Amino acid sequence: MASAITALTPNQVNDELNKMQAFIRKEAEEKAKEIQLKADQEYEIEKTNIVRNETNNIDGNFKSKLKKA
Repeated sequence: MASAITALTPNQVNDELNKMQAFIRKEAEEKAKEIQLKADQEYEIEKTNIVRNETNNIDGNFKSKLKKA
């Protein structure tokens, strides 16, 4: 694998990438989950809120108009 030299691949780079990658992995995953759960939660709650308010509004208007009529 053109790695016969074994001189351009010390241990410093190995460990460095190990921790570095690990840190970026957890940070990236955690951040993605936070933004994913936050956006999804806000999207579901917001959507339901609008749908609920709209349904109640139209239902109340038609119900009130019909009853009053």
